[PDB]
Amino acid sequence: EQPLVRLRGGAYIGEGRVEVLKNGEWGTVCDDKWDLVSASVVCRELGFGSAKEAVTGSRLGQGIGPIHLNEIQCTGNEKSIIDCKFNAESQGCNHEEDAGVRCNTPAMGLQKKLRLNGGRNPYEGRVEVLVERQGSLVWGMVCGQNWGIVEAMVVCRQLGLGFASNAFQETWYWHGDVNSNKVVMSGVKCSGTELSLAHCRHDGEDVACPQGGVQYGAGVACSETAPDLVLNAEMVQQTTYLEDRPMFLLQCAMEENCLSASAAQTDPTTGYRRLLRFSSQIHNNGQSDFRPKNGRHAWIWHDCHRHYHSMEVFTHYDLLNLNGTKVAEGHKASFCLEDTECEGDIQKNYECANFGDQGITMGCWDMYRHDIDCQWVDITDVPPGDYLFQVVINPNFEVAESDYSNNIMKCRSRYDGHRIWMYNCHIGGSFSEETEKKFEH
Ligand SMILES: *[C@@H]1O[C@H](CO)[C@@H](O)[C@H](O)[C@H]1NC(C)=O
Ligand SMILES: [Ca+2]
Ligand SMILES: [Zn+2]
Repeated sequence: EQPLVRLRGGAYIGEGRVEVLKNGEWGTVCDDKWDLVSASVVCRELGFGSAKEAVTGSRLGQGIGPIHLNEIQCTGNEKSIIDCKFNAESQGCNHEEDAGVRCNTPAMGLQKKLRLNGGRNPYEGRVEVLVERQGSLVWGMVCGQNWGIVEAMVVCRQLGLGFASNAFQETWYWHGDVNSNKVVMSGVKCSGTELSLAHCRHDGEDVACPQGGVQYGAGVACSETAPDLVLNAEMVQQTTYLEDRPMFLLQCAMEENCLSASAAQTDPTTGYRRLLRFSSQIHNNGQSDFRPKNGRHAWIWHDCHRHYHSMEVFTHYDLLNLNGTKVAEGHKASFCLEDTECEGDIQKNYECANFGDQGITMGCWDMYRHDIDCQWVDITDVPPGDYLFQVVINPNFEVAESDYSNNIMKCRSRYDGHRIWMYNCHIGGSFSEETEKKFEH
């Protein structure tokens, strides 16, 4: 069956921004006359107790797109928040008033088979797991090989410390209490939704770990907040065009690797690249600032843009066959991360200009306009046809977010050979499943 309401953002199951399925599109509810009784109608609909809290003002993060409901006024007797009386004009409403709930839910009371060990912070440590070894109950560690944010998220969730902020593959700097210095779990990969590290895929007590620095064990760092990046779909829709650019203006772009491979043999003096340009306006809609993983030492000067780029692979840009295999070669752009404009009265902070600190503030967005170099897919080699355009933000889960189900954007693309039409542009998971089907057929 298809649910008509869901929670996004927010760390604990049963907590988050209320979003509702209306006209095949998910969309938020404005917080005017948001009340506890209505809130607890969504808590009951999702099968938890009832609202501790009727959260207002997007405190658990913002949405983008349609604000569907407004001034909800449930009686308390409705089987679903889509039955309560509501005011359908949200015009005075924006996405700093997206409502949210904190439902009463059971806490699985205490954790005894998993712990964080070492470190001065309750919120971080090497992750250790209780096992049985030769009769004794001992604490061992987890293989660090391919230990990422997603697994880290499952640990922090299981331990009740909110989100993951970091994951570590090799930890040698953490002391703690006596262990066994022996890897005890390994090969762990989590989907993200698991309720305990052990419920992810892992090999069992046959714990193949490599021999190296990854044998010390994975650690996490957890936080009660996290950023949430979203691409602005309406805008790649409004800003898309073709340009065939003489090669003599793409000298910079060539060396910074912004062209597909055929460009090597394209005539500098006389040649084209056909460039599908567009604007990437990435919002930070989560609960804290988005920040690059590394400090200044790792940032790399972008010759074309003439500023430092703190994230070497911020996006995947691709044009795809309808089956899903790339028809273009696509690109892995790198990004200066700054606040170009903010919502409402929020104050711009991060700036790239003078080796400035980089990041995207809560409530702001970072816009890489269509005319800037590398905002394209090179399409010189691509024949006319019926394709899917896709943009993935933060594609390798390199920096922690409160939601990765929204980091993908797809448009249907009809290419004449002479012009292109981008339509049905949207954030994956913003449509109903049936409707998400009709967009590929
Ligand atoms: C679909 O992808 C497959 C790759 O297995 C490719 O062979 C085929 O040409 C694609 N279909 C079309 C018509 O683009
Ligand atoms: Ca996101
Ligand atoms: Zn840049």
